[PDB]
Amino acid sequence: MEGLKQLKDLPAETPDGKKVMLAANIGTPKDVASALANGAEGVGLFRTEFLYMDRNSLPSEEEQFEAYKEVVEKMGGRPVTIRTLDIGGDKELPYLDMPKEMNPFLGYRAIRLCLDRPDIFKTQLRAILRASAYGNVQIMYPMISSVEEVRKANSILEEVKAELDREGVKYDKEIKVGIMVEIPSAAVTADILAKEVDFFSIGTNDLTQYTLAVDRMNEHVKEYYQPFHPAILRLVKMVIDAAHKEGKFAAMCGEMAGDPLAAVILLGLGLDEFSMSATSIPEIKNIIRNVEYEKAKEIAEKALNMSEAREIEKMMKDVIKDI
Amino acid sequence: EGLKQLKDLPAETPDGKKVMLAANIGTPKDVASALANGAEGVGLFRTEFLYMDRNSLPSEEEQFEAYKEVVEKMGGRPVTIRTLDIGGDKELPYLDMPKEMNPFLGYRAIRLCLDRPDIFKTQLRAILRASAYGNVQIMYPMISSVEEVRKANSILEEVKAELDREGVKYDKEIKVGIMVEIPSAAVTADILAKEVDFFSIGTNDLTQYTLAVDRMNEHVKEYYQPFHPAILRLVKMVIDAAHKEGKFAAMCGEMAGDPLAAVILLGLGLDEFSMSATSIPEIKNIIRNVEYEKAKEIAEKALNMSEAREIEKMMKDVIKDI
Repeated sequence: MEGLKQLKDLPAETPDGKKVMLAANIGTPKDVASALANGAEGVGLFRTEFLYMDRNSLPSEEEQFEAYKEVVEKMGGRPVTIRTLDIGGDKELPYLDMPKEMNPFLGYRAIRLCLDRPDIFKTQLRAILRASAYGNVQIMYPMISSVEEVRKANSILEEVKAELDREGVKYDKEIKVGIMVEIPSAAVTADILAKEVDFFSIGTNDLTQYTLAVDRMNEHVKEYYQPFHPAILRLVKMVIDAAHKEGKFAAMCGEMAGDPLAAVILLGLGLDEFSMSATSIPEIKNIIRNVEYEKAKEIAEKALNMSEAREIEKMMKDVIKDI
Repeated sequence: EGLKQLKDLPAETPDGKKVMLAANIGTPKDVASALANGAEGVGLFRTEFLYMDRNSLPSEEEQFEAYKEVVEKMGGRPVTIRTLDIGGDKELPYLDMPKEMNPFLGYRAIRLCLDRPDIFKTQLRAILRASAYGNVQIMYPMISSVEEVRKANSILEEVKAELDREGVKYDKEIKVGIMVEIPSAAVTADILAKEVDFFSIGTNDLTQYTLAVDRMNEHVKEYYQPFHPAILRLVKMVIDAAHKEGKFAAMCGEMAGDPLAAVILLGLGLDEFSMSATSIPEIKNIIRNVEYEKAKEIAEKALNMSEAREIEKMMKDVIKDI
């Protein structure tokens, strides 16, 4: 159990040899310095909303390319998982002419908006592909409910690769493309999805809201938001096993991956990559390095055996005290 | 074969598997059509009519008379009454519901009831009293967890006790179950099964929540896909879990009245299909013309597919074969 300075370049590896990747969640190129300072082994989630927010026009391909390239370069070969536009009309960005909706979190947002406006989508995919020439880039589509949507998005991505091929512009021909798991059907169908994605990243904040049908930002029902509800851990297990079966990796970029309480459970379920606010890295690292993977599997099994979030919460608190 | 003939015939497969066909009603007036169509019960008595287009809450007495009416007219057939199932998207001046960004994921239905137990008790007292007059079940909507079921029952039990102290009769064996619509309820159906008398699958809302789509939103209505394999897998999870505990599984979502789904639902072992009255004969006709042994094979096939469009194409074929 050690200090930050010492932990920085030590691996997140249990005493019995299981290693996991601890990576950072960022929302602007400026977040990279902190990320490296805490020993981030990649970016598990580069949110790209910053390029569309606080302005009255679409970000140009050039502008996005520069921001993506910056991060990719600075991470020095470490994987950078760029999530495509994941914005809905709940965010007032007038130039996007979003429709006024009763339930925006259930509406025309993210991948749905991108599929309906392939022009916007193409511009972003071209910037990401161009940036992949300079480092280790993965693409993550959000808001995916079905393998049919992944097919539609990849057909647009293939269209963009071919323009780039025509133009003599370089990109990583082997670029990895996965999806964020947040719509419940994506976890319920991960076996079907796992055949056509390169990885999954579990957006647990969003998955919890959809699965428990709760808007966590609604003050009148915030208590219904319970990430430790057994349904959430069951969906996570489903997603991880399904990735693994097809030989693909499972990451988690939801808040839960940076929560000390969840660490041993995640480790035991076999999560491959934990992605989180950079300052959380050392804390989860200390946990993984001090808990045997065999014992973590056992803890995850016990947690999976429980019927109530609060019992799971209480047990994890005990596990973390025991150290 | 024709409607007249079908009315009194059971929805039983040629190989002997009987299921229950029931009606969804929205107001006591709906009972006539239900019976005219051979309804064997009411699988969903929506109670929103009692709260809408008015200036204050419906009294226990107004509710009890409406519940009593349907319960009596159903002559012994089970009437499943769903407790208040709405939120602030509604026209409910008198409640001062909060403005909400996503009301469908908000302060509605059981959550309103738990926070307003004054409202919940009035309705549960009316239902319990109506239960002395016939065959009544209680269904709580918008359940995400077994803890919520316990909270609701705790209130039910305190009303039962008020009624006891007051000398008022109610069915002491009244069955209480839940509508399965929030995905976590299907995913944890095994846990819930130990604490509910039955499950009724609300496929319309289950589909919207599972696919994260508001089907009333024109801009994304194409994302609403009741035949996505996730929906079928969740329906199976629920039926299987109920049955392992010796409990029954009903379906009151639109899918239950859909001819394309009938054979799948049948082969999945669904026990009760509840639907708009006029849809009853059409489903009965299908159930009466397909062997359950065949239906199980067909449900297996559908469960092994990967795309809604393919399941739908297959079910169109099945329906033609007749």
